[PDB]
Amino acid sequence: PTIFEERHLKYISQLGKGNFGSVELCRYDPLGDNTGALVAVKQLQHSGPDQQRDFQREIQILKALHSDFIVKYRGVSYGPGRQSLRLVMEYLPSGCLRDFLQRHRARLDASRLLLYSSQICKGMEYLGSRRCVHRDLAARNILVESEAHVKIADFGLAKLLPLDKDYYVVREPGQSPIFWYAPESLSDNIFSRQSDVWSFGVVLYELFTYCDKSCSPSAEFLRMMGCERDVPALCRLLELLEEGQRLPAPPACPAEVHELMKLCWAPSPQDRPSFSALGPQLDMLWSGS
Ligand SMILES: C[C@H]1CN(C(=O)CC#N)[C@]12CCN(c1ncnc3[nH]ccc13)C2
Repeated sequence: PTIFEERHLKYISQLGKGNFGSVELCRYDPLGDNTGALVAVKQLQHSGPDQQRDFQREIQILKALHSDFIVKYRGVSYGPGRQSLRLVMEYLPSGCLRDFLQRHRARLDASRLLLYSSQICKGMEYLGSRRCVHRDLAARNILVESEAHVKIADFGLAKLLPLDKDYYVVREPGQSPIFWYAPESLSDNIFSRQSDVWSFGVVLYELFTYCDKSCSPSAEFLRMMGCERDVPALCRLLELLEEGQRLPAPPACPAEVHELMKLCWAPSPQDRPSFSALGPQLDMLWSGS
């Protein structure tokens, strides 16, 4: 089905929350005999008309995307009175990549991490071909379909580029993931496929740190930033990035991967590699392990 009856979506548990949305595990059980399939259902919480209109666009974006590396749209569910719109997606029980890395570091090696990186990259290349900027590319928004298959799986901040420009200025309520954001996103609120490339470099750092919280992007940058009176956190972050400071090479991270990170973190967006150019290099590295 593409329209799911709200009364047949049986709530099981929370799967996650981010920005202004929440995703819940539900069994779509039309017969009520508890035989239906599990689905992931996203909805808004503490949201006004602005966020509701944004959520409708999020649905239309995900509905239009068709990639082995992008979570599958299944349909929508309209609450009573068509007042609480819900987005129904395939449920990937292995969960998000961040949690997966923190649980299974011992049995994951560089080749497997490079495979994930390659698949994320191909997903992002596809998004770019649809003129879609993700704006929230991070390990917490990647799902594990299987041991050797990941998917980009949250689009709460995603935007479609205008037809006349390859960038988009976005100023919206909520806390930004500033430690994944390129300098032009931090300062000018500009987002593009090349600002996503910056975030992808941070994702590479996350994967080869196994999303260890002690050396996460926030922990690392916050140590570099320090704390100065009348110097807001955003300014200190912009300052250290302009000075050339970057997240460090994760221990045991292959030198080639660290080089790619640094290229993704070029100061100016036009100087960063495209996802189309990163892909073949990641495939080569995964073939060399
Ligand atoms: C991808 C991350 C981001 N997030 C949020 O909930 C963020 C918000 N709001 C999840 C946590 C785990 N999630 C899922 N887990 C299993 N299958 C799934 N299918 C569709 C989604 C989904 C979603």
